[PDB]
Amino acid sequence: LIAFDICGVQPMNSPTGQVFALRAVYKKFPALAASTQTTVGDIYTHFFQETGTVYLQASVQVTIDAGATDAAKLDAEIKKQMEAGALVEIAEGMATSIAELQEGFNGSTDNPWNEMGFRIDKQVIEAKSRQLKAAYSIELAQDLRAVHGMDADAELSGILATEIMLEINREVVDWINYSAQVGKSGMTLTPGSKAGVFDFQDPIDIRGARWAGESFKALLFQIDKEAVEIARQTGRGEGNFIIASRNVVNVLASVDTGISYAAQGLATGFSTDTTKSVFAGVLGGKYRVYIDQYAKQDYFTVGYKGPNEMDAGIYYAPYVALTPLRGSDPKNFQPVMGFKTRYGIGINPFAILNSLGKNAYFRRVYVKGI
Amino acid sequence: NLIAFDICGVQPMNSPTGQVFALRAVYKKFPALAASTQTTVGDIYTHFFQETGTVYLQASVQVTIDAGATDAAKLDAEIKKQMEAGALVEIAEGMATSIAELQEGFNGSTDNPWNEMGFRIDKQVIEAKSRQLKAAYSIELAQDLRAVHGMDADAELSGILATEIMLEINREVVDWINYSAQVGKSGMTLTPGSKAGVFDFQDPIDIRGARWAGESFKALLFQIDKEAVEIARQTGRGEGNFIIASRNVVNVLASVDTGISYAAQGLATGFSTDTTKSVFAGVLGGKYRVYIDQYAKQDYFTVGYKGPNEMDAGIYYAPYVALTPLRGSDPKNFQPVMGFKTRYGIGINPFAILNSLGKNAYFRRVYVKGI
Repeated sequence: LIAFDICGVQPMNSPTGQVFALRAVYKKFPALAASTQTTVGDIYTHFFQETGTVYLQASVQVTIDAGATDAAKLDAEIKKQMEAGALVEIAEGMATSIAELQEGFNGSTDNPWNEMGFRIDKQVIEAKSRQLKAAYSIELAQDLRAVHGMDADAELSGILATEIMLEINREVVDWINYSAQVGKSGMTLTPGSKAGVFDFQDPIDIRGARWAGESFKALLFQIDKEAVEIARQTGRGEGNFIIASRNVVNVLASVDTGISYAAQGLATGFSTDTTKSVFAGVLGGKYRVYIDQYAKQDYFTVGYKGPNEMDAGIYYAPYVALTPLRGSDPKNFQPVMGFKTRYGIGINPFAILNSLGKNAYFRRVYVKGI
Repeated sequence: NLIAFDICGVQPMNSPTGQVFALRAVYKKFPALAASTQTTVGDIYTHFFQETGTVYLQASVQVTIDAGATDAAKLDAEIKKQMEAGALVEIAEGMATSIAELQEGFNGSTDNPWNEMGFRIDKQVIEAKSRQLKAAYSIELAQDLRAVHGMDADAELSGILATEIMLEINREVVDWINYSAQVGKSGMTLTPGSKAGVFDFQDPIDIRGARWAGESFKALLFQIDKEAVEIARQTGRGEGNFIIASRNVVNVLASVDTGISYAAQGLATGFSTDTTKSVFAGVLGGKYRVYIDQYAKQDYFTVGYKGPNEMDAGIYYAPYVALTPLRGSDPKNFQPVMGFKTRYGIGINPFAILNSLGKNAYFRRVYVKGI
């Protein structure tokens, strides 16, 4: 079992070797002053002695205290007008409004041809190798067969094949968790937050929640915030998948009823086939979530994946897989079995040191409080 | 119409990116001679002279070196006399080897001294780096070339341009060779009165005291052989097999050894029937296959090595695309264009373009003055 679902693949038929990615290309509101008669719909700039500026839109036509020659007095009158609803604040949202007006209003046909906002680019990839050995005793192999009719080395080989596939999935996750930007940061901070960590015991992070029930839902809400930031930065859309620790997955599986599948048929039949190398399911109808079997502490990462082979932000491009390796160790001539694979990986360039903490397709958050 | 890379490895691409291989090589207390030492024939002693450090001296004569010479100056004097007499002979690295083998051989053991083939053998990744040209021509000529000469116009321009792009890529290869080539007439290939990297025909040292051009030209060849040797030594693959050189240098080389180059006498007799000057001139001394750098910028030659294996060149070019056409016109004046694009990728034996500049052991470049 593999999990190369949340990466592009673009498989290789030669190392070195390349992948492609659809990389994106990447106004003086008049000052408000004493005596100013604001005009409804107009916007003024006002710097408060404490906290600095906001842009204030008039809803009410009003003269802002002509006697307010003292900035402290002017701030007081303005605050009164704000309280009265006469003056309303927005910051960048108004900067956008004025920019649009100025450019449209005084615009011209000229030749403002813009490129579509996409660079579209590629990287070179080596089909980096990975390999494991079985390293096993003769007596064991003799006994597995002699004692229960087992296939001995064949089974050890199957375990080993599973392990190498797991390591590759683990590698992909490690790179995601390397390159992902740290989430619950910047655009995704709650003002009272701890920047990068979601603490299920912290009243800000849990939005005033009570017990695990509501605290758990609050995490999913942070996940949506991460998905939004991803969408914005990549220019491609909301995060489509989540990679998370077992603690987190169990938390997320406590919500969205049966979405994270327990493989309940498995439990019912007493562990008939555990297949623990797959995605649990889709949270919110939005995020396919995968379990990081090797999570080191406790965390989750939200990421985006489009339909295009070139729209993942991370690529895995297999060249060689499960090539059997066999022989013996002459020191005692004990059996050797093993598997080799070669694939190569890559990322949206985002300019590995240009991906470290920079990969716009992903946002990583540390988890505390479960 | 020729690649002029018949002296290099190709390993052509089936996709850009794209790769090449190269057969990169992997890369004793002589007892001090002292006053009273009774030497024994064939034995080797270490001696530090007051002047110019040390020498290693082998006895040819079983002689005591002045037991009263407690003064290093006296010891040196006796030694010099014994050397003049032929009793003591100086060799340096040539001795280090004999002591090492005697000691190591005699005291060796079956153990596990399995030595490696002296080769690393490795690969490089190459993008199908592109180059391109346009005809940049006018319609009024196309109209009259047809009306006046009965010429196919664009067709000839296409042939010219195709020729130019091929010549330009061949030029690029030569530039990379020269870029990466080590400086010749340097280190192992210098004489005491030498100038480090340049052969000057007006310099008595470079021409080894030659009488007129005949001997001077041969002196250039002698420097070429020395370069071929240093290449052989450093690559571990053998003497340089070819030469790339400027028009002046080639004409000089072709002035000795009678028939190294083709004079293209058929061509000349027929009054330039088809010059095709994109081909190797011939073989210098029967040893080095030599090509003319028709674009040489200073005046020079480069000696280089190439084995039969494409992985044994020191430089690689993997043609992916060649002569892909361009066609259109520029509305600013509506004048037409025709053109070509190529894609290929190049490589250099790793030698660890950062590890290529002035480091490529397969090649040695020497500038030539005074021709």
